[PDB]
Order: sequence, then C-alpha cells, then structure tokens
Amino acid sequence: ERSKLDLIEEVEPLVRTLGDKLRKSMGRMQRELDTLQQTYELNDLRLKKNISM
Amino acid sequence: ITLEKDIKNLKHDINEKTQINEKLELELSEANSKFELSKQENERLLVAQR
Amino acid sequence: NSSSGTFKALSAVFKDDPQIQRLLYALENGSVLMEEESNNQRRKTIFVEDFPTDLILKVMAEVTDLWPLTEFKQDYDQLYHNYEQLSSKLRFIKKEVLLQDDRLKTMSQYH
Amino acid sequence: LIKDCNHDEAYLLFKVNPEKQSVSRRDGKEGVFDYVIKRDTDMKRNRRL
Repeated sequence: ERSKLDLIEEVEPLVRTLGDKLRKSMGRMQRELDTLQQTYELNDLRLKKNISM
Repeated sequence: ITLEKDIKNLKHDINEKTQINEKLELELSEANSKFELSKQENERLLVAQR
Repeated sequence: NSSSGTFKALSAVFKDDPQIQRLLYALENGSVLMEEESNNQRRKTIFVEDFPTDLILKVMAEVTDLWPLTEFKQDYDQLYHNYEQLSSKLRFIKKEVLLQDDRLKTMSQYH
Repeated sequence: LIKDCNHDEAYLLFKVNPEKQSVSRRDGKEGVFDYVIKRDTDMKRNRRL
C-alpha cells in the first residue's frame, strides 16, 4: 500500500505534471513544425523562381 | 524567546520571498512561452506576407 | 535530502553526468540554478525546456522502466510514437531544410 | 492473515529474482523487506565473526 500511495500521490502528480509539460512541448514542436514548413515554402518558391529567371 | 521570534519572523520573510521567487519563476517560464508563441505567430504572419 | 524516493532512485541509477542530474533537479523544482561556465562565474536559472527533448524522453522512458504498469507503458508508447512521428518528421524536415537553405544560398550566389 | 496478490500488480510493483527467489521494489527503494533481510544477514555475518 505504501508503493501504491507513492504511485498515486508521488508518481501520479509527477506523471500528470510531466504530461502537461510534454503536451506543452508537443505544442512547441508542432509550432516549430509549421514554422519550418513555412520556411520550406519560402526556400522552395525562391529556388523555383530564381531558376525560372 | 526574542531570538526564536526573530527566527520565526525571518522564516515568514523567507516564505514570503520564496512565494515572490516562485511567482517570478512562473512569470519567467510564462515569458519564455509567450516569447516563443508570439515570435512564431509574428513569423507566421510575416512569412505569409513574404 | 528532501527529494522523494522517485527522483532519488532516478538520480542514483542515472550516471553522474551533470547534464542529466541538472535536468532531474530542474524537473524537481521547475528550473536548475546552474553555475555559469564563463569566467564571470555566477548562478543562473535554466528551464526544463532548455534541456534537449531527447534527454527528457530518456528520463521518462527510465521512469516507465522503473514503473512499467500498463497505463504508464501505454502512455510512454503513445508519447514515443508521437515523438518519432511528429518531432522526427520535423527532424528530417530540419536537416533537409538546412540542406535546402544551403541550396538557396548556393542559388543566391548563382543568381 | 494472508491475502493472495494480483500477479499483474505484484509483478509491476515488485522485481522478482528467481535465482535467489527474492522480492524487491522495482524503484529500488528500501522497505521493511530490505531492513529485515539486511538485519538478519548482518546478524549472521557478525556471528560468523
């Protein structure tokens, strides 16, 4: 029961806090993702245009 | 007894300044998150314009 | 000394690498008051997110190793799948976008 | 006096060593098990002295 109490009042709050932090980090990296995609579109258009003329 | 009262009052001051520091650290993490979100949003807008 | 047995066990089983230990300390109280490596030595706070995502993933993987219960194991499986899907897709995106921005630079020298 | 454990819960909570047939917490935290067994072994060794 002491191990269970660690799981639900020590490991459980730790894992919930890790869950919120990792979900905020997932949001962080999908914003890194779409900003890197937007730079991708920038370089792709710049390359295609400059090669075009 | 006076020194014990001083220790208690200074521990209360320690707790108050620790609450202030916790608020400051929460505001610093919030500032980091707000910087990231705001600069990426501005990057999105500016890149759409580009 | 006041840390719970969870972080104590995690630190003990982890190597004495300062990076991982400082990550654990920051996780225990939000941020790490690390000592500046510059000649102007001073204490500065560093957030958990400043640590690389891979180290945090390894920490939580170790946590699931020491607590392998089915809900935790499934949560780690889902989060690691999201890791290797989203962040790793972003990782090929990042490496190939450094390469393709180098292509842009070569183009800009070209025309 | 003696209740059988859920084998799933016991296995997840406890590392089992069949070579010595011992039981420990997976996190390695010392419980009454470690205290009792360590005390017994220390008495055995002090007797060996």
